[PDB]
Amino acid sequence: FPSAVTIKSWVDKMQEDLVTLAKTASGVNQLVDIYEKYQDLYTVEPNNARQLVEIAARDIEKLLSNRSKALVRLALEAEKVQAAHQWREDFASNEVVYYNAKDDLDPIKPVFIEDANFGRQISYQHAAVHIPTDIYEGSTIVLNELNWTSALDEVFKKNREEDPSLLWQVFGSATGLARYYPASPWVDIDLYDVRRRPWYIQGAASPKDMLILVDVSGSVSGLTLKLIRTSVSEMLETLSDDDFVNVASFNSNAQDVSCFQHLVQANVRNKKVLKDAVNNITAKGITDYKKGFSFAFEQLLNYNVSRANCNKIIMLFTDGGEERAQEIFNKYNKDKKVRVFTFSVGQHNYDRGPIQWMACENKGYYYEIPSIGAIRINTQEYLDVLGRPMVLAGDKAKQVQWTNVYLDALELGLVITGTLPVFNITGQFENKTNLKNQLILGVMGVDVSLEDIKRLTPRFTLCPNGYYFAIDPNGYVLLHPNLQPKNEPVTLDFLDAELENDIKVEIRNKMIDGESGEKTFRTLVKSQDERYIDKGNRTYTWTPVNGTDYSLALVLPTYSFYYIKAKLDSETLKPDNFEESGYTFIAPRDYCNDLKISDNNTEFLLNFNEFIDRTPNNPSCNADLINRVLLDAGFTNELVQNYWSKQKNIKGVKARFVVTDGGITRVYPKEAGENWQENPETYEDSFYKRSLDNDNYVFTAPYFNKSGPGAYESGIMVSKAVEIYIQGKLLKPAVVGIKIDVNSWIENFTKDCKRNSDVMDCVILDDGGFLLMANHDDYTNQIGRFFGEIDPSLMRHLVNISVYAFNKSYDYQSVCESCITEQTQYFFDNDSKSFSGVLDCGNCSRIFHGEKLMNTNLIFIMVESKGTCPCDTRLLIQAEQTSDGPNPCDMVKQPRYRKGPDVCFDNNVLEDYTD
Ligand SMILES: *[C@@H]1O[C@H](CO)[C@@H](O[C@@H]2O[C@H](CO)[C@@H](O)[C@H](O)[C@H]2NC(C)=O)[C@H](O)[C@H]1NC(C)=O
Ligand SMILES: *[C@@H]1O[C@H](CO)[C@@H](O)[C@H](O)[C@H]1NC(C)=O
Ligand SMILES: *[C@@H]1O[C@H](CO)[C@@H](O)[C@H](O)[C@H]1NC(C)=O
Ligand SMILES: *[C@@H]1O[C@H](CO)[C@@H](O)[C@H](O)[C@H]1NC(C)=O
Ligand SMILES: *[C@@H]1O[C@H](CO)[C@@H](O)[C@H](O)[C@H]1NC(C)=O
Repeated sequence: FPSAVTIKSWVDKMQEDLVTLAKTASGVNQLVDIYEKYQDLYTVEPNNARQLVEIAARDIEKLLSNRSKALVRLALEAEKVQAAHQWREDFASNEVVYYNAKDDLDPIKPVFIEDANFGRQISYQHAAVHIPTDIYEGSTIVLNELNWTSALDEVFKKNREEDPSLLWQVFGSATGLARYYPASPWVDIDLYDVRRRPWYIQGAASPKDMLILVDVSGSVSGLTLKLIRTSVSEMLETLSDDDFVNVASFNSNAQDVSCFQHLVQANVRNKKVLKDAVNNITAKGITDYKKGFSFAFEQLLNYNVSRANCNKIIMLFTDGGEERAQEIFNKYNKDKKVRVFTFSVGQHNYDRGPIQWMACENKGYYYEIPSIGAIRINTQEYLDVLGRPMVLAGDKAKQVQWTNVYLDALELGLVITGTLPVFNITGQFENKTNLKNQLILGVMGVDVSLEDIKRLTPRFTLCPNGYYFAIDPNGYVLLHPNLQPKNEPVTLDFLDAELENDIKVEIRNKMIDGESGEKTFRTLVKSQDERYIDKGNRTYTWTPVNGTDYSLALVLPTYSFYYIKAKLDSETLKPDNFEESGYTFIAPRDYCNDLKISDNNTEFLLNFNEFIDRTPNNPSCNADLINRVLLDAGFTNELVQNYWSKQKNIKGVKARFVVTDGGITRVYPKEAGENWQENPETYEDSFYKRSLDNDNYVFTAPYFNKSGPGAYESGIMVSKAVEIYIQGKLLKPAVVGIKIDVNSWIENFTKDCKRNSDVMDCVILDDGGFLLMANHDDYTNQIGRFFGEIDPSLMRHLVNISVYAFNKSYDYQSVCESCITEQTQYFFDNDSKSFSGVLDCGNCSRIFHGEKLMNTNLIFIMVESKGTCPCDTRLLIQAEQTSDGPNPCDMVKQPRYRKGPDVCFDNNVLEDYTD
């Protein structure tokens, strides 16, 4: 094995060659020199974090003022209209006419004029009614609703006309009947119950400490167990994240069905765990209600755990019996703080008297489930039963509640919904009320798209590493870069998108209560692509949103504290000029409302240049965005004309490129244009951000086993961010790039580590353990894969000796047959350039010396061949591994710190609760 000095000399020579070639061919010096030479065409302006967060908070509060005023208006007029309703029965003569969606033209037929802000056909003349497929059409229980909701369309018209930015307006009733205003055909045996939706549920009840008990007696084993499992699973589905639920089973003794021994939050992971636990249940023993309910009661009074002190409930899943257990209820529940809802599931002939008495005495309700199908309807009922204190609150239940981000029904994007319920309370001066008013007519809601929220968020004046994020008092994120749809509400915690520490949890527990401040901390950050980790200083500025429960914050790496502007060409952005200017891509952003994104990019180029070409004033068009993009295109053209033209063809350099802020890309030769595979949006490509954060050269490895050839003829991507100093103040405008022919690198790698023999291994890796160069001539075919997938022993020993530190993220968005993805990414932790040791699997030992490449992220390892002694502990894989995330059995006993809503309505003295 060669000496350490020889390996150091080889590393120095290789790193000098690579660095020099990348620097000379990419042309960082010329670009930065141009940027520092003009100082005229651009303006550097401060990006005030606290000011921006305040402006965004007030703006979003105003948009919520819009969408709450609309809702109070619609609800008030709904109450007024139904209050003075005849309840016409004989609708034979009075044929009511309405526009039913999802219908067919086989014997209203609107022209269906398509407008912006909606992807599909809309008609503002009429409103569209959605009814569940299972429920029946025109009858004595739907036609009345279809009549008295015919006056809601006027309010819809008025609301839209007074505010043209409204997205959607819906009203949900006790029998479905979603009447949504911008009448659009439905999806295209579709299942959608309006009452079975988070926005319906969150408005129709209060945050509840639900408990579940299941009758698991051996005598009722069979189909009843399956019905119980499916019913309780659908119950858990009904539970939102504002409620705490736990399931226990009792058979002469009560025990937890799962690893949880207390009330846990009803989030997706816990809900799945409870569902799986109940699905694993089996029936054995004799029933004893007393000890079951007792246990449920100290679980209710279990104040040692996290709870929303609000709306305590028991939900018993029984069949029938002759045991009322008066004394058990009397001992624990004398003031009657706990509701008890009991079920009679299955078809049997047991006595149901005590079962009904339990609900009757404890202010709960009793339900029967004779067969599959009635579970969906029966589940909605207890929520409306819980609304009795809420309906009797009067001028206190009038408070809109904003849902979390969830996918819209007609495929519009990420949206949240407002909620308000409608009552029949009327005539306060006489009070013929205190009646049927107990029940609600349903809930009505408006929608705001996350595109609308992000229109209030100007991200393009920041760096790609900066962004916005807002968090609700539960703890999840309302808006985040990593918040991406999968196709169910999307749920990302603040410490589930970013990387966890003590400072981030401290600030997520310091602004979730609704405080403000600033804090700069030194941590490690994550790249756009799930392959690399990085490190940098980020400052977080946060302020509460006074109008709502939300809390927004802003992030700034300490080089995007300032930004760039432009004070106050055509030939550059011409496809026919690509022969000399290179195959340009333009970033499909909202440059102008007149044009649209194309993704095509070629067409987008035609549209962009035809709009820019023709007076060029553009009276209804953006100003700063187009100005910056023009200036940046000028810069890219200047670079290509001055430097890249001089050396038309380099043996080792397959291509060159420069991506910038503004969205202009330049690949010098024509043939390399079709080799370009990445996103034209410069805020979306990973390497842009990675290079800005790393102060060294960044070698992006190509993908391995990717569809279509992209390794041999594409080359190796190298980058280095451009940093400028105007008046001693930092900014990171652009990054440059090169494609390195693999053949040239191979031929120059044979100068030391000669090939065609199996004696020693010479491989060059980067951050993340991706193979870039190898001598074996069979590893060089497979360039671009994770190095642990070919030599896992070496990577594991490298991890143990602490040259590669990894921490795993858990991303909950995946395509699987809502799996959790284990996101492993590696990086250098110990800033030690030299590393040596012996890799021994037993008697056989291999001497290795690993020396890092200076001013890059590459590592060269000089280890013996695998033929000397076989050793493979396990094939270590770095990819999106499908596996269970962190165990919730341990994270519920020390969960994330929550703040609950102070607004609750329960234990009302005026409450009737006759049933
Ligand atoms: C609030 O809603 C209920 C639901 O319809 C109304 O109950 C109806 O009351 C009328 C009174 O004449 C009866 O004719 C109907 O038969 C009732 N409905 C049902 C389903 O039986 C109630 O009247 C409403 N409250 C007010 C103040 O009108
Ligand atoms: C909110 O309401 C006002 C009053 O009509 C309206 O002009 C405004 O555009 C709405 N939206 C926002 C974001 O303020
Ligand atoms: C609803 O019923 C009333 C009778 O109270 C009738 O006059 C009215 O026209 C009906 N509405 C529609 C849309 O026809
Ligand atoms: C990130 O990696 C460091 C070093 O390996 C480790 O100390 C830290 O706990 C990791 N962070 C997370 C959130 O796992
Ligand atoms: C864009 O549309 C034009 C229309 O003629 C077509 O020629 C071109 O190939 C398209 N490019 C892409 C990438 O879709």
